[PDB]
Order: sequence, then C-alpha cells, then structure tokens
Amino acid sequence: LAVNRLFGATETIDFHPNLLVYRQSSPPVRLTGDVYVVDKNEKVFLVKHVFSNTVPAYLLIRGDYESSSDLKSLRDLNPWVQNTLLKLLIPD
Amino acid sequence: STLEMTQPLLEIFRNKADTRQIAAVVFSTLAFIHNRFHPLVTNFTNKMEFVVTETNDT
Amino acid sequence: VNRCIFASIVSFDACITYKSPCSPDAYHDDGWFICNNHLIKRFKMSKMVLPIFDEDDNQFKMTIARHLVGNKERGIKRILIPSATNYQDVFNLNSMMQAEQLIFHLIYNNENAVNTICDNLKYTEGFTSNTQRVIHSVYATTKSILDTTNPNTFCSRVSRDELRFFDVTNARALRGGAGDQLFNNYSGFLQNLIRRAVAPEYLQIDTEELRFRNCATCIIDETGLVASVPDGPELYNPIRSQPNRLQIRNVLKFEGDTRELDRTLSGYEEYPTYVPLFLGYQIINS
Amino acid sequence: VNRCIFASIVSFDACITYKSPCSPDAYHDDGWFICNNHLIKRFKMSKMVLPIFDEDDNQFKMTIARHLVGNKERGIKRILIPSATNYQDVFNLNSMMQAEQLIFHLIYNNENAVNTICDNLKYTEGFTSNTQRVIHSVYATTKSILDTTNPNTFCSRVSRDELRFFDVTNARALRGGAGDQLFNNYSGFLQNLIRRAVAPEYLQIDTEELRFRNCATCIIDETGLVASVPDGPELYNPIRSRLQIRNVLKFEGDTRELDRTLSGYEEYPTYVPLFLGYQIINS
Amino acid sequence: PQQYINSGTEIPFCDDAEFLNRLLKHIDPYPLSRMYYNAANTMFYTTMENYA
Ligand SMILES: [Zn+2]
Ligand SMILES: [Zn+2]
Repeated sequence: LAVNRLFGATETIDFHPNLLVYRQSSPPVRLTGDVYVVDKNEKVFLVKHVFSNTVPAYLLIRGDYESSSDLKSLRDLNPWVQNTLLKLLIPD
Repeated sequence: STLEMTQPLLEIFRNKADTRQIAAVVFSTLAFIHNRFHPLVTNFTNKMEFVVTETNDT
Repeated sequence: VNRCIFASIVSFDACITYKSPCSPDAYHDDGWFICNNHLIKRFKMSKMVLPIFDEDDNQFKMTIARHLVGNKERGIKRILIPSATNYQDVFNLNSMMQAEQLIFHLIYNNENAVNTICDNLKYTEGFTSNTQRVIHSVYATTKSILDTTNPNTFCSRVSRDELRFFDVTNARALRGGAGDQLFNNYSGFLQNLIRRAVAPEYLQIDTEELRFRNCATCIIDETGLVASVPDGPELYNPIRSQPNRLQIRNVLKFEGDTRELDRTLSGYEEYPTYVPLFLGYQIINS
Repeated sequence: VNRCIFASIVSFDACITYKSPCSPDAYHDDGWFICNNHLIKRFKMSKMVLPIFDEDDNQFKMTIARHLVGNKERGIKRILIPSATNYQDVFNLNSMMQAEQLIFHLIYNNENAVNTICDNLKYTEGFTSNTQRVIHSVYATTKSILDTTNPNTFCSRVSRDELRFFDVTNARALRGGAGDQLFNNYSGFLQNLIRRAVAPEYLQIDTEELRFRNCATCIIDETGLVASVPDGPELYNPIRSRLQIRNVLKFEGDTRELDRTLSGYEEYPTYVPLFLGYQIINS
Repeated sequence: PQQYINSGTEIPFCDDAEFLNRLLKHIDPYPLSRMYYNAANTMFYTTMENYA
C-alpha cells in the first residue's frame, strides 16, 4: 500500500527470498510509468500502480521487464514506504 | 563455484519453481564427464533440452 | 608481394608482440600502399568500388571510399585528414609509436622530423646498437616509396594531363576556395589518396555529362578534410553494425508465427546504408 | 600475494608489454615496493642489509642500498633522485610509456597532467576497458601505503623524539642543514623510502649514543639526492656489470700466484655505503 | 520441454590456482575413502525406495 494501513488479518507468512520469481519472460519487455531499480544485480524493480483507479500501491517485480530510460531514484519516496522496504529487503 | 550460488546446493532442489538453475547444473555435469572421457573441450549438437518430471506417477 | 606502407613499420622495443594487422591489401595491387586496417585505425574509412555501369561487360568499375564518422562527433572528431598545421595537435603523437610519428612527419615533408627525432634518438641504447641499422634502413625504404609516389617532376612516375576538379559551387556560393592550394601543399601521395577515394558528383563524358548525387557528401577546409555538408544536420551515421553464460533461454511453445514481416521484407532488397564520399567534378576529352 | 609497484605496472597494449618483470622478491614484504630489478634499472642503486648486533648475534638488522654511479660523471649524471621541480627533466618522460608517465605525475602530484591524460583516455576504447580501474587500483595501493600515516607513522610519531636527522654531523659541512628541511617537503612516500635507504652515522639510545663511520658518504641535494660526497674528489666507484681511449697505466705486477697465496685473507668489498646523520631510538 | 538451452558453444572454467589449492587444503583432512561408501548405500536404498 502507498499509505493505507492493513486491518483484519489473523495470520502472516514471513517473507522468504524464494517467493520472488525471476520470470525468464520474453527478451523484449516494455514498461511505462515510474520505475525504481531495487537491484540491478537481481533484476529487481518497483513500479507505481493503483487498483480501482483509487488504491495507490507499489508493485515489486523481478525479471527482464525492460522499461523506458527514465530511471527514478529511491531518494524521492516516502519515509513510510522507505522503512517498509528497508525491513522487507532483509539484507540481514 | 562460478555459477552464482546465491543458495546452498540443497536449497536449489528444495525449491521446485526453478528449472533454469537445475538444467544448467546438469548440463555442466555432463560436460565435465565427457571431458574426462575425452581430453578435448568441445560442444555437441548445439540443441538440447530438459524436463523435470515431478510426479511419482511419472 | 607486400605493398602496404605499414608492413614496413617495425621498431626497437623489449616487445616481441608487434601487432601488425596488415591485411591482404598488401598483396593486392591498387597503389593505396596502405591496408584497410589502417584506413580504419587512423582514417575511419572503408574502401569500396563503384560498379561503374556499362552495357558492355567492360564495366571498368572504380575505386571509392566511405567514411565512418559517427553523427555525434563534432569538429576535430569530424575532421578526417588534417593539414600539416593541425595534425600534430589532432593526433596523440607521443602515444602513437615513435617511428610511426616520424613517418607522419615525413609524409608532411617537414624538416622538423630530422630536426628533432634524428638528434633525439642519439642517447638511446638502440641508437647506440645495430638497431640503428634497421631503423635507418626502414627509413630509407620509406623514402624510396615516397620517391616512387613523387609526381612533381618529369623525371618521375606521374606525367602529362589532369582533368579532375574540386571546390565545386557552394549553394550559397561563397567565392572560390583554396582547395587546390591545399591540394598542392599536400604531398602528391595524399593527392593520389584523394584520387583513390573521392567520387565526383558529375562526370562529363567528352561531349556528354552524367550526374550521380543531388549534393556533395563531404567538404574541405584549409585545416583538413571535413566530414560534413554545408546544410542541415549531419546525416545519420550508419552505426557500426563462446564462454558459458548464466542467461539460458526459457522454453517457448515451439512456434514460428508471423514470418511475413521479416520474410517478404528480406525478399525486398535492403538498402546499402552507407556514406559514399562524393566531392568534386570530373571531365573527359578525346 | 605480490606487492612490487613495478609488478602492478601494466601496459596499455600487448606490444610494449611490461616484460623483463620484477625480481622474485616482489613476493616478499619489504616496504620498498620497487623490485630490485627496477631499482637497478631506474636509479643506479641496489638494496642491501646491515646486520646489527642485537646487543648480540641476535637478530637486529637494517636495510641499505649501494649506489651504482661511476666516479667520473657529474651533475645530472650523478643525480640519484629528482624533485617534482626537476622530475621531468631527469626522466625525459616522453620516452616512457603513458602509464609510467602517469605514475610519475602521481608521485610528483602533477594532478594537472594526470587529469588531462585521464580525460583524454576516457573515450579511448582501451580505457572503456578497465585500464581506469587498474590505474586507480595502483592509486588505492599508494593510498594504503600512505594510509599508514604519511607524517605521523613515517616520522610524526607519538614516540616523536625517535627522530632521524639526515643533516651532516660535521659543523663545517654546511651545505647540509636545510636539506633536512627539504626532507619534510619531499612527498612522504619518498621520505619513507629514504628512511629505508640511508644508514645513520650515529644513533642515540638510552644505552648509548654510538658512532658507526668516521665521515659521511654524501650530502642532501637541492633538487633530489645525488652522489654528493661532502668534499674532495669523488671516491672510486667500480662498475660490476666504442672507439674510445681506455688507458690504465697499470703497475707491471709480476707477483703471480697472489690469490693462491693470500685468498684466505679478507677480500674487502668496496661498494659505497649510506651513512648519514643521527637517529634517535628509545631504549 | 520445460526450458530452452541456448545450446551454442559454451564451456565454463576457472583458473585461480592459489584459490583452488586453498580449497584442496581445506578439503585435506577428510577420510572420504570411508565417508562415501555410505553415500553409495544411500543411492542403493533409494534404488528400491524408488518403488512401493
Ligand atoms: Zn598495413
Ligand atoms: Zn618491480
């Protein structure tokens, strides 16, 4: 979620790296909108999205998923999501 | 060791989502064996491919 | 036999790794006296033939060049061939091999060659040693080659008539242009290189003319050949065009799908997207 | 693992290969970083070891170099080392390969030429190749070698008083003196190199101040160090490996079998040492 | 098929001799002679465990 806060869940799966499918995909892939390289090395990227035209959120991806040149910088984002990423990456 | 062991060997097979890494390792093994039979680093019919059977019933 | 100027080139060094690329050009026979490897290395150009058309099988096709300058290149970068006044700045002389520099000096026919290098070598162990022999020997071979290229005198190879022309009409028609002055200042060797490379946009047959391009490809400056045209932006430069790897392709559902967009197009002839050097004017007479 | 700076040297092309490589000591740890091969090649010196009685046959030892300059040559030909003031004048850098000239510009802090040639190379194909990272690896190596504090570790120690003066002991050898002032102004890498090379005439110890040769070998020189005997004729430096005179008006010398008679007697070696000034060491 | 192989000419190798020797030394102690028979027995068991 971009901003909103979850409610009503009763159980959670802990993150594990294996969840992040590196889709081999087609050689050419074209993408649009804001893009933030999570890791060039692991081909990880984050992209803006909204559900129902009204539900701002960010989408993780891992794979070819080539895109416009207009690489955006982590600096710009909200501390909220930034903290969220900082943990969830679990570089630890 | 060159092959980007992001994981311990066993983890690879404990995963089943991948086929990529598995087929790569297998092909490399076959290459090494053939090389030990043949002191001549080489390549073959340059098309080959693989399947992971995943059921006992297969 | 070898005929590339650069097959002559060897120098004293610890090196036992001389990188001489000299192509089949050396044993071909067209008086370029320079292999395409160096046409590339120093001069960023490619040798071509105009298939001069004839109804007769005697097509009598003609030598040509095309340059490789990238569209993004500017100024000196677009300068193909400097004048004596500019080459020394244009090229990283000292980075270039010593004898190569000296050879360039002599091609420019500067006394400064002997003024500087022939003295400077004195201290060197190689100057002390027999290698002086080999050095001056290759020098003398080069001098001989230059004398063979020499047109200047009747007691020389070149003689009699000339009918090529340059400095062709500018669209904005700025008066004249010293291009023949530059031509004459350039060694007849360089002039022969120009003759080898530069198509005229018109050939006047004796009593007839044919024209082959709308407009000139190249332009000339007192400082050197300019890979540029009077007008607009530079044309799009035709861009320059085994171990194990991790990236191994995924399966796809074993389909070729639409061949058409490549099939019929490849059936259609694909353009020779190159930059042939047209600059100047030619005439013929009985 | 290998450390010689001249083994770190690389050539931009396969030809002009940096062959005739470092002496095998490049695998050693010495703090010269020059191999002895290169030290012979460039500056007419060869390194050496003083055996010091550790109050005993016990291990105390110090490094030395002999110079390889001859007795006849003068001025520049006697020069051992330059300053940045004159390093180009000595090296004739243009004769040298571009990375060599680069590294000299490093030692002498000619950042102007360094950045100039770097910017020129940027777009060259061979510098899009990792030659940049190679050169900056050399940079990092020097950076470590001066990460040991260039002033504090080298000389501005907290045992500060354990100082070397290279000034001439002789009060009449007055061309020295401010040479020690110059020493501070030489780059610290070179200061350390000297601190290696140069034997003191004297050392203060809490045990004793002690004296090791009667008179100094050379003097500090106003651009870089030189075969610089404080006075008199240059001492005969022999040479151990063109239509000129080579007269040697030898004594007739008919006393044959000399060596077979005398060889047991001490065959005094001759190569010039490097005594200079006063070290101080606590206890 | 679950994958493609590019399947062109490819072979991997490495040459860090010192590295490899470091490996060898780390490996040195093991009485593999002993240790691998049980592995072969593992494969054996699996040969019949293959089927019930
Ligand atoms: Zn050639
Ligand atoms: Zn060395």
